[PDB]
Parts: sequence; structure tokens; C-alpha cells
Amino acid sequence: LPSRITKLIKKSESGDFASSYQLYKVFGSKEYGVEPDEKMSDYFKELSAKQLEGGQLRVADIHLENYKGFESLIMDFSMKKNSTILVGNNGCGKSTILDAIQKGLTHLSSRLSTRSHNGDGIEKHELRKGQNYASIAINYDYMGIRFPMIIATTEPGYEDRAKSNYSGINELGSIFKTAHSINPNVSFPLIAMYTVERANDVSTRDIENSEAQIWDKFKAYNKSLTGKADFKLFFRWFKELIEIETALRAEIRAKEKDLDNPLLKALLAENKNSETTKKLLEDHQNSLKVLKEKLNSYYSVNSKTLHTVEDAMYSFLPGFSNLKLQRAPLDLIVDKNNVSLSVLQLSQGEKTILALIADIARRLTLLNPNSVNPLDGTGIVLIDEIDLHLHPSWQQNIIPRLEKTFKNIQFIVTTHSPQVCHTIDSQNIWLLKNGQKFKAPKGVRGAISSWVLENLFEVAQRPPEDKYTKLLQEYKNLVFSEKYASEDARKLGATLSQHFGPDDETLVELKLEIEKRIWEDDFEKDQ
Amino acid sequence: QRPPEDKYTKLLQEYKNLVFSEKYASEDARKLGATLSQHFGPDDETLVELKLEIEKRIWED
Amino acid sequence: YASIAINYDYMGIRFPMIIATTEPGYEDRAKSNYSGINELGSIFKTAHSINPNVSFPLIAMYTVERAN
Amino acid sequence: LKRINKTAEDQFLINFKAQNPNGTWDEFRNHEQGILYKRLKQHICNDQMYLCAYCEIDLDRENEHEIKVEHFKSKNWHLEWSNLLAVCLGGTNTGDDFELPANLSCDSYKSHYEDKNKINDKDWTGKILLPLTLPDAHNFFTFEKVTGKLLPNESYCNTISIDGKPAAETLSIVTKTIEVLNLNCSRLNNARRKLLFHFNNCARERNLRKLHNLLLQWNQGEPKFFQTTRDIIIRDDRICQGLLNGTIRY
Ligand SMILES: Nc1ncnc2c1ncn2[C@@H]1O[C@H](COP(=O)(O)OP(=O)(O)O)[C@@H](O)[C@H]1O
Repeated sequence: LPSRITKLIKKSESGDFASSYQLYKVFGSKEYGVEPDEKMSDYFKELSAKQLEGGQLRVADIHLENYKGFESLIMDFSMKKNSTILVGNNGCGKSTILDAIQKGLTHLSSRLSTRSHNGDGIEKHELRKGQNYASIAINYDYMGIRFPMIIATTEPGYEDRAKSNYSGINELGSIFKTAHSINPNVSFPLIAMYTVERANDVSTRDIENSEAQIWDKFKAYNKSLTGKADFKLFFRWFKELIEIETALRAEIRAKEKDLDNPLLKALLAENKNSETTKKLLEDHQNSLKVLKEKLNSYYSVNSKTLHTVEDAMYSFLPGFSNLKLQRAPLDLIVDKNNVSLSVLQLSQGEKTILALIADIARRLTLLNPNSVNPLDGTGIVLIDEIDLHLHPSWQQNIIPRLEKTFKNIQFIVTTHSPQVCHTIDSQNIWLLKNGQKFKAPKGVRGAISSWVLENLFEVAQRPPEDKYTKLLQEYKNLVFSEKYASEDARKLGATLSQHFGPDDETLVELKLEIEKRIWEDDFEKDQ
Repeated sequence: QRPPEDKYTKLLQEYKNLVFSEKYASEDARKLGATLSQHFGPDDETLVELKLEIEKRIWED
Repeated sequence: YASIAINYDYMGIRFPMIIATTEPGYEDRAKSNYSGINELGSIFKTAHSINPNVSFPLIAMYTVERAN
Repeated sequence: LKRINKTAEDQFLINFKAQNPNGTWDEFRNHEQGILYKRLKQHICNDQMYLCAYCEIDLDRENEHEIKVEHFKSKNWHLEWSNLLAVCLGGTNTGDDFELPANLSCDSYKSHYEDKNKINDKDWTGKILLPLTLPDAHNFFTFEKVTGKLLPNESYCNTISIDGKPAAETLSIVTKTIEVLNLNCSRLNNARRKLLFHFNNCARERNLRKLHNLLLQWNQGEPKFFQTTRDIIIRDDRICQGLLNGTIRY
């Protein structure tokens, strides 16, 4: 064995998964003239299974051929920075790349927490119209090692070189499986893709259906790469966690049956003038209120490790506190500016952000069983149309806080607004042109939104159709056309000064130019 | 218009106020000038304005 | 108590409306009234009766649920 | 193009020329840790007064990573003195080559246009203006005050010859120069517009003393960035000409 092998072994002894897997590959082949011995390969695999403190699993590159509407879109997602903004246009193919990654990622999600090998391939409506050689190839990247994977399809009447491999991800699944059964507390990779279908978020259909499972690690992968932030699962987790802490419930059952008897209704209808009975009815309603208040007071006292998850959703929505539910007819209660109110009546964007953050936090806490800081895990989260229901105040803040609350999470997202796409550095935002990928020009990390719109989205800051815009254009043409006072500059100035106002940094400059021109015709009189 | 909490935006503000005040050409003027010229490009709106005015009021001195 | 009032306009002639509710523990202090919308419906129905091809207004809202 | 004054030939360039008569620019840059490379870069930039060749932007005094060296003829031209020039970054160096066109300014747009046009003849001499051969005072590029886009002047082009070519086609050469070097991008147009802004601002008071101060500050002293725009503004304005020739006194 060469001294390089000994150096690699020594490096791997000091907690280095990269060296362990390199020696595994060397033992599995004839690299560096090393004799093939599966025994030392198994020993190296066992050593590597104990070295998975965290690798920040990414997606690195992507290779698409004749998929959706693209022909060849080799793209390199960022590795040193945990963000990527896919800007594109409406109809250029933003969701194409994200959909390709989620079809690739379903196989990975299966091979983490399932058995067997199940995954989805290219369907009939996904193949490009004209050719049949479709293939998705996403090269994953663990801490120092890469696993190829190609998803391919071929029409029955032809045979292209679309040989689907699935060669690499099997090794990743195997190493995670081996590492799981030595210490049942491991930081499993997170997988989640979130479409625009989260708009139909929290509603009565989930809360009212509340009326068990121990929340194992292999759960949170379930129903993750679907495209909706299911509040029903979060509500069930909330109930299950807080139930860890009957006569009143039995009393509620008995009082409901007694007060709803048909005989009581008939007696009430027979004698409308029942003030003496009305007093007893109001006493019963007071007992109702007292019992419900006591049952709810048996709740809003203490909490558990759920507090860390709760702190994640109070940061994205300022002015929100005291999130509990009600042991009366089921509902979830927030407090907004000292106004306690139900979750079902929150704003659309507020509910969207709440459901999104709650779902991600639930996933992160279920994957990480025992950690001092469960909320900063390793995984991949995909968001489609992040600016769907958000005010511009939250648009320039959504991502910088998202990268801070969740640290080691990749956030490949698609945007449709300049405000959100000017908080990310220019080298990590991708523009999809008609058919090719282009990089943004320098000066986006802290530039003005107008500049971003003008040189990243190809849109004028002034609508090039309105009457007032055309009038301003004619005015700016006339001021510099050697006739600064030929009665039409006068008319248009009298119009625009009254419209925009005498104090705006578009007409103040041009009026200053007019004043300079007025001065220029004073000393020339003697000439 | 610009980010309310961004490191480069804070550098822009810390450059602009020093341009319009003491320390027009000192310890930090050149270094922030170079840092904000590497990004945003060396040819934009705000920085050319600031450079022109610093040239004007260093010529006056 | 809550109350919503809307005034509908047609050719400079206006139709009143008010829709209200009261919690069932206190005597209602705002009763519903639909005086003008019955008027408008009757006018349009009579116009249809005399002539089957009289143009009618369009009423519709498109909620965010049109995403899917 | 403000035009530069090519100084006398330096010694270490000749020393590197002697050792390898057939060598590339990368060979000169890599050899001896690039000490001679940055020495030659400093020589060329000091000759040029730290202003961009075709783009006219304030090249950084301290950091030398913001300055690139390119050749008028596409890259033995790699060693000839009549080919080396110093240019701006062009908006690149954040990426490598996968950047949106129609925004690049100085030289990276030149390479992009060369590749997408498939121009076999890399000798741009006689096709676009060469800063070395330009006269000290040239009218040429005029610009409208609306958008700030520099445009050729037919009157002055029709009465001068450039690059050993007939004077009839000089206007075509200037238009080709504009097209290849992309001298009408948004950033440079905005810079010219704000140069006009700062020329106009001091003129509100009509204080001829401060106006003469502006003329002395621009025309005299070491040349500054966008020198062509300053010259065009000064010549175009009648009162500036009257102040320069002594018609107006304060
Ligand atoms: N069989 C096909 N052939 C060619 N193009 C297709 C085919 N199927 C889908 N597409 C393309 O898919 C595009 C849909 O865009 P999409 O990926 O949803 O991104 P976004 O919704 O952000 O605009 C369309 O522009 C369409 O041209």
C-alpha cells in the first residue's frame, strides 16, 4: 500500500467521512494499485457510518435533455452560499427545473425512509414535442462526494441512449441505513418541495377534523414533496405533543345529549312565555361557559420542546404571540396586538407564511430527535412563487430572515417581483431567457428596485403607453430641441407641474435646464 | 427603495455621510470607495455623483 | 352588532341596501332591509318579460382560488 | 477615446521577448509569478493616466484586480507594443463568461460579438478607431442631451481620414466602432446624463465666477474620466466658449 493510503487512513481516523468513502472506492476498485479486499472496505464503511455529524446535502448540478420546453440546460447551483433565485419570465420555464429536481428527489426521499426502490419517471405529457430522448440528471453532492443519478424515458417505437442509471443514490441510501442502526439519533437529510398550491391553506376542513403514532424519524418524509403545506399534520402534531401533560369531557357529552333532547325543544316551543324557565336556561348557559372556561384553563399553562418550534413562527409574522387552541369547539387562537382571535380568520399571506414555516419546522424537529438546536438541520427546501401573497415590506425581508432561521438549508426558489430579488448577491440569481441560461449583471445585492426591474426583468420604469408618459417624453424632447419656450413647452409644463407637483426629481431637473437655457439668451442679445 | 438592513446598503450610507462631511479623503474614504466600486460596478448613478462631488470639493480646498 | 350597507347605481338613480346581524343574546338593534334590490330585480325582470333580449348586468368575483 | 501617448519601450518586456520569441500572453503573465506582468500593467496604465481605453471609467488606484489588459487585434501580436491596452472590467469578473449580453461595455462585449459574429479577420485596424492613432483633438462623437447616447458627427468625419482609409468611409468606421464597442449601454448613458446634471447644477446661480471655476477644473489639470463628454459639453455650450475666449469677464 502506498503512503497515500496510510495518510488517508490517518485522516479518516480523525473524523473524516470523505477519506473513509475515498478508501471505500479505492478498495472497491484497483485504484492506486491497492489489492481488492472487501473486508477492509466493510471496516471503512463501518468507520464512515460513525462519521455523519453533518454534510449539508445539496443538489449541485442539473442536466436536462428534451424535458418540458428546454433542450440542454446544464446549470450549476451554488455550493458555498445556501441560496439561488431562479428569476426567468412568465412562460420561460422556472417551474421546469424545480419539477425536475422534485422528480429526482422523490427517489432520494424513498431511499431514505422506505424500503425497496420506488420513484416517478417522465410521463407522456412531459416529453418535448418533436423528439423522444428525455433525461433528467441531477448530480447530488454530500460532504466531498458526488452521486450521479439519471432519470430517463424512451418511446416504444424508438430506442435512444437514455439508459437510466440510479447508480449513485443506492450508495447514499446504504450508508444512511448503516449509520442509522448504531445510534438512533442521526441528522437525516430534509426533503420538501412546495408548489403554489399552498394558497388553499389553513381552513375549517383541517381543524374541525381533529376529533397514537409516536412521531418516528421516518415520518416527516411522508407527504413532503407534494406541493402543499398541510396544516392538518401540524395540528395533529400540536395536539399529540400537548396532550402529554376526562370527567369534564364526559360531562360535556352528557350535557350535550340532555340539552338537545326533542322533549326539551317541544316544551320550549309550547310555552314561549317561560321567563321562569328562561332563568334556568340562562343558568345552564352560564354553566356551559364556566365548564368550557375551566377546560380551556386546564390548557394555557405550560408547554414543552414545542416552544423552540413556536419561536420560529413568531419571527416571520411580527406582532403575533400566544398560539394555543381551544378545548371548546375546536379552533386555533393567536394574539395580534392584544386582540385574541382565531387562526381561521387570519390574512391570506399571514396564513401562507404561518403554514409554510410551521410545516418546515415540524419536519426539521421530527428528523432531528435529540439536539440542543433542532431547528438548524441539513436538507433541501424548494419554494415556488415565493411572492404569491406578500406585501413588498415582507418581500425584501422574507429571504434574509429565512436564511437566518434555517441555516443549513438550500432554498432554490422562483420569484416574480424585484423587491424579493434584490437581497441576494448577483452571482447566485439565475435568469432563464427564451432558450438559454444567463447570469445577472453585477450590482444586485443592494441596488435600487428600479435598476433591478430595468436590467433584470426588461421592463421600463415608466409605462410606455400612458398619455402622461408620452407627454413627458415630448416635453423632454422639446426642452433640448433648442425651443425651450415655444408655447408648447409652456403648455406641457403647465400640465405636468400641476399633475406631478412642483417637487419631483424628474421635472425639477428639467426646469433647472430650462432656467439655464433662459439665462443663456441674456448675454447673446448684444451679439 | 434600497434594502433597509443590508451590509452593502449600510456601506453606501456610511460612504455618503462621510462624503458630505469630515473625512473626505482619509482612512476609510478610499477603502469604502474601492469596496463599493468592486460591487454595483464602477459606473452607476450614485457613485459617479459622489465621486464628482468629492472631486469638486477637494479641488475647492 | 354588525351592519353592511351598499348603494347600487343605475343611470344616476340609486338603490339602497343594508344587511345586519345581532348575537342571539340581545334584542336585535339592526333589522335587515332590501328595499332597492327588489326594485332593481323587478325592473330587470319586467324588461325581460316584454323583450327576451334585454341586456343584464354581470355579477362575479374571482378569489385567489383561481390559481388551480 | 481620449487618446494616449505611447511612451518609450521598457526593458523587461524586451528581456522576456528575447528568451521566447514565440510566446503567448498567458506565458508572459504566468512567468516569474507575474512580477513582470504587473510591472508592464503599471507601465501601460501610468502611460494612460488610469483611465479606461474605450469606456473612460475611473480605474482603481490601489487595487490592481479591477484592471484588465487586452489587445486591439484578437490574441507575434502577443508581444508587440502597438497592441497592448488597458480596459475596464466590462461588468464581468463576477461570473466567467455566462453573462447576459446588451449590458457589457468595454471588451467582454467585444469578444462576445466576435464569437457570435464569426469574424475570421481579427485585425480590427482599419475597421474601428484605434486610440493610439487618434489625433489630440477630435470632434467625432456627439451625444443628444435626452438619452446621452454618443453619435457620430458627419461634418467632422467627412473632413478627416483615419487608419489609412479614404475619408468618405470614416463615418462608417465610427459607426462600426460604436456598434462593436457598445458605447451606448444603460450605465454609461446614465453616467453621461449625471455629468450633464452636475454641469447644469452649478449654472442655476448664473455666477460666472463659479462657472469659470468649473471650466478651469475641467479643461485644465490631469484628464478625468469621461473626458470626451466634458469636451463635448464645453464646446457645445455657447457661454462656455465665450468665457474661454475672453468675451465675458467678471
Ligand atoms: N411538449 C412540449 N413541447 C414544447 N414545450 C413544452 C412542451 N410541454 C410543455 N412545454 C413548455 O413548458 C412551458 C411552461 O412553463 P413553466 O415550466 O410552467 O414555467 P412558468 O410557469 O414559471 O412560466 C411552456 O412555455 C411550454 O412551452
